Amino acid sequence: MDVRCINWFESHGENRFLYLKSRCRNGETVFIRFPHYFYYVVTDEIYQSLSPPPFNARPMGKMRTIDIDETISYNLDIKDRKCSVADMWLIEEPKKRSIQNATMDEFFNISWFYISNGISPDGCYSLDEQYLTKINNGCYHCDDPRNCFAKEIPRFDIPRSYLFLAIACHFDKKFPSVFINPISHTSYCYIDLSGKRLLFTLINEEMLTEQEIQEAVDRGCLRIQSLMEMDYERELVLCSEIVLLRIAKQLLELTFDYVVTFNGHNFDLRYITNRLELLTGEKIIFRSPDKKEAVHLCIYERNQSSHKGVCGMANTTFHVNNNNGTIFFDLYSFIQKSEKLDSYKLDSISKNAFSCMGKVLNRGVREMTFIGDDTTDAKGKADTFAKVLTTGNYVTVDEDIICKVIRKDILENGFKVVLSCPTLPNDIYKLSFGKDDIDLAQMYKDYNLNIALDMARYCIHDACLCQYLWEYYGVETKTDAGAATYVLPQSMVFEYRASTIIKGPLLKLLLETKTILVRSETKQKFPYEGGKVFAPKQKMFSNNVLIFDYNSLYPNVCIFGNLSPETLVGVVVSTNRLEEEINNQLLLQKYPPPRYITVHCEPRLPNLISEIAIFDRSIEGTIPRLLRTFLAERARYKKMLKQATSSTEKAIYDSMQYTYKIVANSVYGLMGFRNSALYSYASAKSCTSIGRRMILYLESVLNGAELSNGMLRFANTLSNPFYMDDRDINPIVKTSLPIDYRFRFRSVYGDTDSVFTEIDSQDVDKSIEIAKELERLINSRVLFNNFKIEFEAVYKNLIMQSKKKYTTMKYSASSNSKSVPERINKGTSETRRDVSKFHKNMIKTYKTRLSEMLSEGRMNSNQVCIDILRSLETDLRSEFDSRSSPLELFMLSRMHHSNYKSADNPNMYLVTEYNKNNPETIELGERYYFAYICPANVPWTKKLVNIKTYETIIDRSFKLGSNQRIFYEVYFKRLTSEIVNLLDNKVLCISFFQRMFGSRPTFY
Amino acid sequence: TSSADLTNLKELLSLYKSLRFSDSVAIEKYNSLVEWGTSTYWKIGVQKVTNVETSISDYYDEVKNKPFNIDPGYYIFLPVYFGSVFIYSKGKNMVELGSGNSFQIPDEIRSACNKVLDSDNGIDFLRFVLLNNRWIMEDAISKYQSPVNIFKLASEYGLNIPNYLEIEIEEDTLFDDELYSIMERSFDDTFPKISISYIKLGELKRQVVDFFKFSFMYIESIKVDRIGDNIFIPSVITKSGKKILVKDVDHLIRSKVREHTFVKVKKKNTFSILYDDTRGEVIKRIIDTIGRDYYVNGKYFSKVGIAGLKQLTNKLDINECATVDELVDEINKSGTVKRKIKNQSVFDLSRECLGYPEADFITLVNNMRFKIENCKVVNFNIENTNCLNNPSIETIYGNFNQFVSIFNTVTDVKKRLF
Amino acid sequence: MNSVTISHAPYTITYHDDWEPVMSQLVEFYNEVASWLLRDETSPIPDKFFIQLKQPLRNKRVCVCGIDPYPKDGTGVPFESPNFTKKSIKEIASSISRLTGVIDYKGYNLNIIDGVIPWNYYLSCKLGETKSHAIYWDKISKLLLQHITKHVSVLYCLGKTDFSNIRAKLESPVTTIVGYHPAARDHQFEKDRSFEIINVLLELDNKTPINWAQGFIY
DNA sequence: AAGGTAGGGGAGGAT
DNA sequence: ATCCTCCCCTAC
Ligand SMILES: Nc1ccn([C@@H]2O[C@H](COP(=O)(O)OP(=O)(O)OP(=O)(O)O)[C@@H](O)[C@@H]2O)c(=O)n1
Ligand SMILES: [Mg+2]
Repeated sequence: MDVRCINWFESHGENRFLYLKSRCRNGETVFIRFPHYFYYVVTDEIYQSLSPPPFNARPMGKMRTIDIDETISYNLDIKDRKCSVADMWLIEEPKKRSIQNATMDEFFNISWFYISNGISPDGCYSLDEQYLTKINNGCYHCDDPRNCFAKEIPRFDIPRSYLFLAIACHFDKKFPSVFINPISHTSYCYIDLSGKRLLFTLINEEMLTEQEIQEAVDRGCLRIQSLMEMDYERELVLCSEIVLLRIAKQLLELTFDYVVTFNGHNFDLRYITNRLELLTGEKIIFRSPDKKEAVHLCIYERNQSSHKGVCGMANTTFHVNNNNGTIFFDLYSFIQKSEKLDSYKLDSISKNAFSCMGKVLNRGVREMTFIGDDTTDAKGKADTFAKVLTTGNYVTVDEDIICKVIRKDILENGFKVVLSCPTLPNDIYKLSFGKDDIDLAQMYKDYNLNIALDMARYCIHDACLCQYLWEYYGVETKTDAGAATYVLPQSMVFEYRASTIIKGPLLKLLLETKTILVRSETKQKFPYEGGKVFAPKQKMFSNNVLIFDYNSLYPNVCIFGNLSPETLVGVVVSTNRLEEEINNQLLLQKYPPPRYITVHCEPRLPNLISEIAIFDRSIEGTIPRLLRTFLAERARYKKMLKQATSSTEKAIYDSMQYTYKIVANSVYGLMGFRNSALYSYASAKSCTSIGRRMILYLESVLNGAELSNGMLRFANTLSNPFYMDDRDINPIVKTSLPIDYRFRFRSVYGDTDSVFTEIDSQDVDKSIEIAKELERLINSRVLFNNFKIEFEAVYKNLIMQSKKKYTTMKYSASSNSKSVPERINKGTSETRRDVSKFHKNMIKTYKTRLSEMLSEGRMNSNQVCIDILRSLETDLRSEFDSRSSPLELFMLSRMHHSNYKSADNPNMYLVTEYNKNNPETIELGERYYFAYICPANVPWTKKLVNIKTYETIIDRSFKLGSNQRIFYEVYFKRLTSEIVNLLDNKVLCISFFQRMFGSRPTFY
Repeated sequence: TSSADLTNLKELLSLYKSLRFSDSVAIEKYNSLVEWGTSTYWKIGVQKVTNVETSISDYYDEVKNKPFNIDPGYYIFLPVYFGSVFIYSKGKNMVELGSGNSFQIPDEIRSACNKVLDSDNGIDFLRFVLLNNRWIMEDAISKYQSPVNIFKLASEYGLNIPNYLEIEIEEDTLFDDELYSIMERSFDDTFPKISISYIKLGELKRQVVDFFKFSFMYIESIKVDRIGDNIFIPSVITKSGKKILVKDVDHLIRSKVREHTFVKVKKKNTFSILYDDTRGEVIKRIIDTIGRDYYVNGKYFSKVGIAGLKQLTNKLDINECATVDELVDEINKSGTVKRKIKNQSVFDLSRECLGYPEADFITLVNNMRFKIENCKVVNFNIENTNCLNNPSIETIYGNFNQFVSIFNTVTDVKKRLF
Repeated sequence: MNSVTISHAPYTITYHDDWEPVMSQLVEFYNEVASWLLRDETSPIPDKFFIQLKQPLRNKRVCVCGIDPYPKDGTGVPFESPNFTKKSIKEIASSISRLTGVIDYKGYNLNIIDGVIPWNYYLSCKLGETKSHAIYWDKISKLLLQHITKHVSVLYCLGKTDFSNIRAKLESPVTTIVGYHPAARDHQFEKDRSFEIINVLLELDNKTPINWAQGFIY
């Protein structure tokens, strides 16, 4: 019986069962019920010494148990690490038991189910029908999965059904309340297994007069009296509010594969559930496949706290309590956890997601025609835009002008759209689907048929936009890949973080290598150091800077050093420089480099002067294999990215390989996390120490290197930086570049992984040829092992402000002088989400002007600082008196949470008082907008005493009164410091602050 | 809501109260308990204080100098001695008052201290006085035991205790110089008696009365002389021939007195002590007076030795021998010497058995290069001579060859001793 | 004793001065839901909803919080049973009797113990049901519990499955204990020692301990 | 159920 | 002045 697995879920009744939802080639849905067991791992001595007999058990083989606790010694009398080998058993218990000596108790029971039965969560098995027992229509019970899922066949595709929904509720002057405010519209996008899409909107007829309803029907609307007259193939249906909700529950109770909403767990489904209960005695009832449970829809809350002590909560999500084998997926929490925005709102997400560049095809008097095709933008951008233009009502031009669509014509390859736009002095414009331009609160005061039909168009768009975002972010591909990578149900892929998702492959490794990890002592954490960060040699370079970055440093450091809790031989410490030397001489003979690596760390205790960790590299440990698994997966998705040609395939595969980078890096992080099963203080700090040494090695050999007439001379001797090695060390290496090349290399910065290597040329084509040559020689002759670097880009017009703040123009390694460089901002106010939109515009203007004057080169006297400072004051004073810039340019966004000491923090106070009075509630993980607002009847203030007293939170209906203005003093002070810190004059800058602000400036 | 959680709270409650005298090994445990208390209940009524000093003054009163009159009551009198004051708490180390630190005391003394505190748990901490490298137990601070039973037990276990007096007083008893003299002569103790303390039956609070005079003296020289095994004490000598008693080196170092100056002295009936109203000078001048080959061993003075095989055998409590190879057989005859020979490295043993200080000796070794062949020191030198300016460091540096000779010898015996 | 006017039954609330600075929101909140809530039969009757508001908060140290009042025979007073014939109070009295030795009694009422304020998180439920009005009291229950929390030092909740996220509902940290409700299987209420834990925590917070035996009436 | 350190810039306070 | 602490957010 060929089936493809769709989902796994657990019941929660008196008995616990695990259900599989899978679909046959022909579309038939089959549910299989499995018994749910508790899993325990015990030794043979324990297995035979249990008074209550076990229900079932199977041998696990002969596993080695290693005590991976860490101790320090002051001499070399190190004893063997306590280890034993014994027969192990895996015990299955229908009911929870407590066994005095049961190990591997940090693993989930669902993980044991998958692994000890050979089941892949997303496999496509050909099930053996002699074990399945029919218990209901299309539902089987399986008492033996080991002999049922034995055979897997190649993957095949299946149909899936979807429901996308949105609602609109009456709004007076407050957030809609289920006790007062009726629902006006409900829209669905109904997709069945056949692929047929039905788009329809329901209109509440009880808000229209008899004449308005009569015209609605005569103008082509259906008017249904009850649920049994509903027709899903009609675009518009009018009915009473009770019918609206009875249709809503008839659809929600269906066994869809996905029911997809945007922030509908807190509002959409919550309103429908509560409003129905108030009006009629009806419930939304879910049933299990075998009809042994029935539960009512009731949205519940799951909180996320921080990992510290007195800390509070820092996020919250809402979940559906269904038991019918349906995934109620909510885009709101998904995007917030996997996206970077100033705010996570449906309009802001679309504004960034669905955009393209279009050309003006034909100008008019009250219309402007745009054309978009593969000839105006990157391949696939015109197609993505054209798809959303089908339902879209407004198109935004250059992120500023919101135009209403007058005509639309979708072309075979692109689109033509006619917008209501004033004449603009250009030909090429950015189009995106962003914020609309309507006031619903007023439309509910003059409510009529034409408004009711106007709203219907917006509601169906919001229901379809969920589908376009669903495909845009490739949710289905990410879900299946995650379920296979971490062996867990598809429904749980996006709920868990590192501490849990690492345990899937970890359990496989422990069982394949036959290892048990145990502890007997108390864990104590100490601080340890981090990566090596260089200070910038200059600020503005005006030269090409080559970036040579280690492919994957820390994961490869842990593999090279075989850094794992069970591989450490020991830590030797000394209190004085007499015994330190004795220990060093003995270590060089007891632990020969060919088998051991010696890592010279910084002491953890202040009374120690030396701390040396010895790792045995002969037998590969558990962490190196865990890292190899995640590194291999990332390489596979990077390879597929190279073959992605559309605009959505590239984004999806780039996201996939990024995720695996973070997971492999989390494997490192969990080693320094005190509450991790993998915690190892010595191993985590040894990884960092080796990392620092590799950065210093690469920087040294490159800094001072000279490319000459047919050969490259490295600055230092190319020796192994850790131990004595048999590789060549001659710093002279033959090159394949023309003998006419005569260059010198320097090093201007570097942080943990990459080295910024400066060359004395400005051409961006010779820089690529030379950099590629360095890449070959460095990987083959400078580096000595599994470490490799990649050439990523040529930075041009690099300007650095501080160690971790710089901007540049990026010419990628795979480009040339005929390509357009990217604009890169790292760490600066241009990318920070807690600055402004006003600051960003001016800092870009003046920073560019400064770069151009210094690049051109004049240095008449002190003109550079004088012209910039005088111009800055003009603009700052002009805005203060003109006050023409809208408030939306001076708003900041900040995340709410309760992670404060002394709970009376101004941030908790501001939000708490907001929540108590404003109908809009800010949740514990929500980002809110705020601004600094002051009375309009006060002068320019030079001496600022209290800032926290001007903060206010901006809601959806926040309009300044005649007695309010923007607190320009705080916005201007921050901008001025950022601009003036760029200058290199010690007299004009200081006098500038004294005149404009009267404050003491800070410089870096 | 479990009994385990109740226990952890009671442990925090007991240790929160038992502060200011149990600071040897307690702060790390206290920090753990309060971090647990807040983690499992979200709030705890403690401030996580980590800078707790040592101070037991809440158990005592101010010093009474005036001739006051307390006529009724049952009193126990103790001849409080002159010296540095230490306390010893339950399962803790010896700690000095005023500045919390750790001290090494003889193992026989610490064992007896544990025996009386294990015999009965009604004692919060013991009180000790130190003078001339002699430990005496004075007055145990308790809730359930009168100042009688600790003296009976301490004597049996082997601790020094004063003779105490008990009397029920009904007749007029005015405190004055006359009564002070009568009382102090009635205890039959030999150690210098600085004051007399009394406790009233039924009250735990201590009171102390001190009758003393002042004397104006002129110091001519300060000498250093031996009391024990390479342990010396200062003796301040005035132009009249009289001596001013000093308990330790710290007193003269902090008082900033110099030879050929006038000082105030606290005069008692049988002795007098220097009254308290720039560090290198006072240390070097006292040493110069008695000889260059002396250093300051923390609390005491110690002379430079002439260390060799004979001294090593005397400190390891084994028979004298002439060849270093004889040590292996003279150490395995008993089972009691091994305790200090096998349990510590060569560096530590050679420091303690030759008379080197702790803080200053590490400072010297951490500024010194060594040439070591086959785990034997053959050469050394100094990287930064600015560490040698301290008189204590120069004295041990100039004789460092003695450390090297023994250091190699101790390595040799371990090679075959194991 | 002041009062406010309510648009629906009981048409008035009488309260102690200590509750005055939350009455403004309580009136607005109740007047939003009373027209829906009062359509059915409730436990207790509407005139008993706001009966614990006639209670000073300045002499309270520990709060004993339930989830809702008895499905039947409610008096408005949490945990109160005029005949001591309800499972919840039986186990509450039994557990403390084991600790104190007081076994000869006719009843046990938490409202007479010094420093104890018993409280029902939800002020009412549907007659014969439990947790049935969670939607009606959501706004009010949050406000009232926070007001008590600002006064007491130790919040004692009954039910680990119901108060697991109580930390999310309070802005003022309180020394929270969550135990078992005195109604579940396996007699898990009487296996806790929360009565002594509370007094130990109070001593750590420099507060007078509670003599829990004061609740016994004979 | 809960990954790690390095570092800049800003607000408020205790001197 | 003048440094210290806390925090928000970013680079790895
Ligand atoms: N969350 C993160 C991030 C980084 N890092 C650390 O920063 C090092 C360099 O960061 P990186 O160069 O951006 O990441 P990478 O491993 O080199 O991957 P690459 O892009 O293929 O070169 C990483 O090796 C460490 O993983 C850490 O700890 N956690
Ligand atoms: Mg890298």
